Amino acid sequence: QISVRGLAGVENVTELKKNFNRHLHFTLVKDRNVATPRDYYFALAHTVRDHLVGRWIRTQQHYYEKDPKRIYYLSLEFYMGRTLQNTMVNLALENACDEATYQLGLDMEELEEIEEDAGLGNGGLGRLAACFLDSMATLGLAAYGYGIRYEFGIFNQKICGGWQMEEADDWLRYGNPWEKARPEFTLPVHFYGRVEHTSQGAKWVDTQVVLAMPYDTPVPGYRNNVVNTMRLWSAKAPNDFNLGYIQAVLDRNLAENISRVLYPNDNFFEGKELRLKQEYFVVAATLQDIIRRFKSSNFDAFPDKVAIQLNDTHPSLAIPELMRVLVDLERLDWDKAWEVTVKTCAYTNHTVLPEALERWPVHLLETLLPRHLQIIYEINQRFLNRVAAAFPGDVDRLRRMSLVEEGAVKRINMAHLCIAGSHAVNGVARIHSEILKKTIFKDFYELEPHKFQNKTNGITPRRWLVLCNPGLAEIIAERIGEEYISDLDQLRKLLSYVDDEAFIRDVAKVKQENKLKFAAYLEREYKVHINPNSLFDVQVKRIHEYKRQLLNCLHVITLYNRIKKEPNKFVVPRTVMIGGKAAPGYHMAKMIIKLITAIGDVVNHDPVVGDRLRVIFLENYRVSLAEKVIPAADLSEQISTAGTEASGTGNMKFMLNGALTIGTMDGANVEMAEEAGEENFFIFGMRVEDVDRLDQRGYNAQEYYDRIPELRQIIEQLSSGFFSPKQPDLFKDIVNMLMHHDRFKVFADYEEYVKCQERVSALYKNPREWTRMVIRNIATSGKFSSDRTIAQYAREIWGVEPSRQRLPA
Amino acid sequence: QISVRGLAGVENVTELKKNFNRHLHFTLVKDRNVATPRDYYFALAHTVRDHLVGRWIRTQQHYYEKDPKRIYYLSLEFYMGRTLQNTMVNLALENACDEATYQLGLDMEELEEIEEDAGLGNGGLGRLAACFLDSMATLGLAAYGYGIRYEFGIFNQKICGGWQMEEADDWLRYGNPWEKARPEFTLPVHFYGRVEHTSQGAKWVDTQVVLAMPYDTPVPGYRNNVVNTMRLWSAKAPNDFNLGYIQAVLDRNLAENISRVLYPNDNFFEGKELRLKQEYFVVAATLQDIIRRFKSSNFDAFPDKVAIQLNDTHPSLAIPELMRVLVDLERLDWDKAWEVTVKTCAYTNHTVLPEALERWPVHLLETLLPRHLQIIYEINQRFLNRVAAAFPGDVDRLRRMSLVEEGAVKRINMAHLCIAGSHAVNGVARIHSEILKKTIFKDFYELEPHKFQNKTNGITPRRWLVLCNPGLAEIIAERIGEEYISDLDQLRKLLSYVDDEAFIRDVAKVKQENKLKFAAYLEREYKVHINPNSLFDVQVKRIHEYKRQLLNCLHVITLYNRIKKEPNKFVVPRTVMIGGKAAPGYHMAKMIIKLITAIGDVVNHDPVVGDRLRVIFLENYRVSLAEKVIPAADLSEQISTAGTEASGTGNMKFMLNGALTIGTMDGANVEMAEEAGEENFFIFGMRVEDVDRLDQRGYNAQEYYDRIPELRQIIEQLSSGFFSPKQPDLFKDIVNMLMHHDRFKVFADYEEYVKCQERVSALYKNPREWTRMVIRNIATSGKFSSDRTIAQYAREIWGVEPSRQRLPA
Ligand SMILES: OC[C@H]1O[C@@H](c2csc(-c3ccc4ccccc4c3)n2)[C@H](O)[C@@H](O)[C@@H]1O
Ligand SMILES: OC[C@H]1O[C@@H](c2csc(-c3ccc4ccccc4c3)n2)[C@H](O)[C@@H](O)[C@@H]1O
Ligand SMILES: *Cc1c(COP(=O)(O)O)cnc(C)c1O
Ligand SMILES: *Cc1c(COP(=O)(O)O)cnc(C)c1O
Repeated sequence: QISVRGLAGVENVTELKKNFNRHLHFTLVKDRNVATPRDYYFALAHTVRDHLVGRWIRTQQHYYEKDPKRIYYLSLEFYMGRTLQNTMVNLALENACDEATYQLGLDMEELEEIEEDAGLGNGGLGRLAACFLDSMATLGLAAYGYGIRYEFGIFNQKICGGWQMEEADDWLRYGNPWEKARPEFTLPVHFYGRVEHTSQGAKWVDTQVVLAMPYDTPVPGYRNNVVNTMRLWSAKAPNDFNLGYIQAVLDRNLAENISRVLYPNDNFFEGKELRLKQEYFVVAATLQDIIRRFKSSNFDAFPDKVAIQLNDTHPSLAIPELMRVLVDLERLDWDKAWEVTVKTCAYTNHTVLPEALERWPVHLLETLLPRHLQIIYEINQRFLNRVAAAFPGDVDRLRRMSLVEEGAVKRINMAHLCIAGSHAVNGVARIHSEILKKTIFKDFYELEPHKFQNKTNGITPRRWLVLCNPGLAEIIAERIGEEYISDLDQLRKLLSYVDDEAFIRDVAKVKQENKLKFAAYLEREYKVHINPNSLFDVQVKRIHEYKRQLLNCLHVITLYNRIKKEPNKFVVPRTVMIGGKAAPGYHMAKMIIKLITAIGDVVNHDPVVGDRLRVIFLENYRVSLAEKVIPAADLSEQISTAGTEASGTGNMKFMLNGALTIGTMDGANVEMAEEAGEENFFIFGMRVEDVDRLDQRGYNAQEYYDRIPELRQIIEQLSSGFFSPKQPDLFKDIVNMLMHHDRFKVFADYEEYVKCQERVSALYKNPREWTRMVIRNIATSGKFSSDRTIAQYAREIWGVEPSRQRLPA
Repeated sequence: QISVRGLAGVENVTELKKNFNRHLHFTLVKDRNVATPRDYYFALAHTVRDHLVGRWIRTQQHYYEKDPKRIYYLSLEFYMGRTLQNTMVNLALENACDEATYQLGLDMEELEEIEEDAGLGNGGLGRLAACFLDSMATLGLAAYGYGIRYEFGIFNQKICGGWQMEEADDWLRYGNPWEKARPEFTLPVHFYGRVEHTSQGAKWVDTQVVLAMPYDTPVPGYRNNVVNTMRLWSAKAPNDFNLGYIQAVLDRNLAENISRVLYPNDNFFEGKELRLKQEYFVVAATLQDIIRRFKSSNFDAFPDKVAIQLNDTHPSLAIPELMRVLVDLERLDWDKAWEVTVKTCAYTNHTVLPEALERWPVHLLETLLPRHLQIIYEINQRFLNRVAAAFPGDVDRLRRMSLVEEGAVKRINMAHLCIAGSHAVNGVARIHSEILKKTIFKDFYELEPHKFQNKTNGITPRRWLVLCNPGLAEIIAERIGEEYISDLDQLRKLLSYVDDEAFIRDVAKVKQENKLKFAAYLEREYKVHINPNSLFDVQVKRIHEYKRQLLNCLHVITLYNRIKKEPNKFVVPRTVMIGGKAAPGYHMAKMIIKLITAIGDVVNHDPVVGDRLRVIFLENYRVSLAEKVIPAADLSEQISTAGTEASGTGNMKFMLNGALTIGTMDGANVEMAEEAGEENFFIFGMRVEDVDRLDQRGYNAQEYYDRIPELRQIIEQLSSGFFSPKQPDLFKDIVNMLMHHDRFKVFADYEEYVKCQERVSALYKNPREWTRMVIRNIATSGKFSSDRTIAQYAREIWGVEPSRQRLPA
């Protein structure tokens, strides 16, 4: 059908159809008269997986023969989403499979919707891991993703009476055809026990053993015939475990609970034992695997052969575990072991929010990991000895830089451990990396300036353009060819088409097509009726006070009050769509969802409003819903308080897919505005410097309430029960926080946000100038490819050269 | 190689080799340089499974078109063992697969040893279910086995310091290639709740829901192209289950515990809630499946279309569940529902031991299954109304026949429920069926004589001759052809070869070959050295007081004491092998294992004994060890106290495989001796009548101790610590039971057992007369085919005609 989906040759189609019917019979044990659409999906998944296998085996063999330096990406989260379409895209099989399924009287798009998301992540950090695996395979790096195979991923969100309800994400119920169990590479992980000091050094004894069973998932590069591995560990009890009889067998579940469920907190630390167990489990099993592979090629060459990247502090125990193995088991002396650890490990920091920083109570580590605590104390002593020698007399610096925090309960600062034990520390956007050097890690920067880098985040243009927006990919490919899909900088060639009438028409047509398709999706799957000629105002991301969905709520109520004030005046019609999950224990995030649905209940049923303003809560926001709504979006809301969003990656997905951005100078918004030009971006609100000035004199929200009549009216409506008639006080906690305890200064940005939103409506009234500004955004989105990000990690941290050369098929 | 293993045609071998390499690459994602023997086993298993699929789909389609009467075999136990060799035997693929694997430089026998036993049973009852599925497929019955997919089967037995240790049987660790998950046929099962009485009848409300997910395993018939289904249910929590958040997800394990583990008690009732849950779970899910299939063809025709066979009382709740569905959900009146239930259900009783009878406390049923208890009370009232009308004034009969037992705690007699609710009640050997009518069910027999039948147990000659003893199968097939494998009565043709020198030579040669192979197996796998020219004296079966492994221990010690008394006299050398598992909580059974190993420790290290007497405890006795040891056996020990072994099936396996039997007139021993002639059987000990006479005057063990010097010496040796030097009192519980609390009268049979064992040694000294007696046993074993048993169930209980006609391939 469309060129970027590849060829449908007669031989390929015949062969796919034959293998589809072979899997339906032999694999699924079904004839055509009893097959459900789910059987058809599985037959196709098995058929496409077959094309991966040769390339996967040859790629792993190629890395054994060439023995390049190996990259180990350690994350507690991989937000993969669906695998079927992505595999077809990267193997150029999409048109052939479309043709093959069509000739069997099946619709491939209907079969694609049956696949469960692998929702093994919360949001940005988990999805960044997924984008990275894709870029590492596309750039031909010998890279392995290592994580946990959670039985239950991020919970399914149901809205019930406008409230979030959580259901278990039973994503493995029907089987996962993409994974291969490797029970033969099962490894022991130890917990509890105690330390004996012998003549021959320290001994970790009387431990409980949990087994780590690996599951391998193929990660195909973009048409380069490279297939890398994501290895996820599953917890299994040993068979002597507890071994009255019946209860001992049932108690095996205590050990297997380690890999049962993903902690659903985004940017919030919860010091739970089960979470520390998950962290050690993935680190212990992964480091044994790394060392085993290294010995099958003296530890001086280890850092020439191994890079370990830490996705935040979640796998920070990699540093003490590497020391423990090298000192206790391999009998290297401390200093040599430490040289090897630092040259091997690099640390990516993802937030400055202090509630997100991992600070593990010492009593937890003492009980669960007594040897690691000893090694952490030793690391701290030697580290503070270097601080004292560099800053003699600066006793306050010693307290601030300690890995050990004094107070009510002694805690380990896992970020301090990562900086001490890593040769490189990076933030995830330039403003974030500058804030790390100026504020939270200023002391560490003064000691070791050379360690601190920036690696601005990115997204894979395979999932986030070719896969989710084939219509846009195609009209681009018509003018500048297909090379941009693995070289996104080539999108700059589109700036020479900004005054081309045909290209303007095509860009606007694809947007309209995407909006019609998404409006229909809403009607079928959720019986809701939206005007597809309205501006699609989209804020999708986890529900958090710092992301200021509440600021968006204040704008929506302002538009409502303006319409009711002057019902017969023209306003640009908008559909305001807000979606995202709240962490189950985050009361305020749960109240914000309820406010969004309560506003919708008033706004969507007011006959005076008409189809001029619709407010929709998008339920169960996840990777597969992002692929549908982002190509449909006109306006991207990136409205975090300046200094709180380390980078963001949603911002980039929308820029790539033909939405204009309204945003603060926060995270990667700053670099996006710089790439496109400030004149092609709806920037508003306090900069970082303005927020600091407000903090010095003190944030008084009352001042804004007293001076802005439009704002006072909204707050009185919230308080009085305008939006909750049956429960007049329902939103008293929201009003109370906004007036007295707002860390994120929602009122301070209100006036400038509303005024900037008027400029958006004004430009939307002029379709041609809207579309020309969109072209200027798409054309400058190239920097925000994860291929650029990963090439920067490869050259400046890992010391390996990316390659775009094909392996032989 | 040998004819009964089928043809190895060039095309077949080429095709198997091609599909083996296809599965190794595509299914296992392995090249030949990294493949382990386990990968090779899996490649072959997938290759053979491929040949099942066409026949499985066609057979299920044939039953849909022809709509025959359906047989539902309900059991809590299916003791399947390994599937690979059995599948090859029944598809005639064994020689082709032997050839195919040989040409790839692999040994198929080495690959077969990598398969885990499906140990989803305890012993005889579980293995009888497995033999039956094989016969039902071979006789072309539209039959379904329904059970529980236990995550953990019967525990692996380790011997540590001569003591039994249990380990979890993690049989699914590496995957089960034989099963197909059918998550689309998932069904809800209800527990707890309460009963509302409406105007429109009773309503079971406020229940907890567990899901039953079925796994289908193919059951191939013998070369008839029929493949029946074994459907096993797995427990899954619903996704709203408990749905703070983390703990709700972890608590899903409470519901999934239902299918976690097989209760490891053989002939012992334990009234545990989890066990009652397993019983209801398999019954509820199975009856919904049966009714669904029936509606996809008015309940008058239900018994013309459905037979439900109950494997003991374990699924007795099928009777109240069928009533509950028919009355509460389908709105039939009581009397019609009851007519349908009785005509559908038949009950097989397997024991007379009172500790084996299921008597569920009312408080358990009241809480877990309140509606079933109401229906059971109603059944009891109507049943006792029929008893009172037939036996007016006999108030004692009313108390004895009640489904409800009065006492400390009220209990439901599940056997009484099964007799009341079933059109047929059978025992499992003629003597057992006579004992049911004379003693434990005498009152039920007088009310409904027509219900009571015999169906003498049998074994499948596929697993138990062709598969485990190919050498014997072949020398038989040389003289009388292959037809006997599905018509075992044809073995009578062997009586005309009892004086043929060549056949005598071949029978003795196969036995010798089997003994050499098993002696080597002992050396490799367990570093033990046995004389293969000794008599192989084998007692293998679960460890139980009624099976009198202790009587065998007394004989072994008697031989030891006789050798030590007269060291320089000739005795027929014996290897005494005893094997079996004790239930983990059965103290006495655990002490007996320890006595066996303690005797071995004295006997096997006495230089005066030499290789004249060896005592071996065979560790981890299970179906795959039975396939090795039974063909190696000379003497089969079937030495249960008369009246305790309902049938036995080990007895039959040994008769078929060329061992002579030493046994009591118990269970099927009686019919085996009748088939072969008493002169070709080593019968000893009390008959049932003699045991009754001993009970009337009272069993005084002291009398035997006082009158038999050889016995007194053994008891003094046990007491004094001859067999436990470090712990002189180790066996005081054994001596104490034998002297004062022996329910099974071990001393009463001692003299006759030892004398009969001398007759065995005497006949073994004459190889030609030993082998002629063996031929008389093999030649008369035809009755003990499960094909005969299942044809008798089919004609006299289920009302269907068996068929030996092939489906088209
Ligand atoms: O770099 C990828 C994205 O990371 C997000 C980010 C920062 S901390 C965090 C996170 C995610 C999951 C967590 C689970 C347990 C404890 C702490 C956690 C912190 N996620 C940041 O908030 C985004 O700005 C950024 O784009
Ligand atoms: O008919 C098959 C065989 O059944 C055996 C037999 C009788 S009761 C029983 C059994 C097995 C497992 C059980 C689990 C829980 C509660 C009671 C149970 C009873 N097994 C009998 O003991 C054997 O004689 C007979 O050959
Ligand atoms: C990209 C993505 C995110 C991250 O979005 P931000 O706006 O950067 O917070 C979260 N969830 C999903 C499903 C995503 O695809
Ligand atoms: C046949 C069999 C049994 C039953 O043997 P009995 O001697 O009748 O108790 C028990 N276990 C296994 C493994 C069997 O194969």
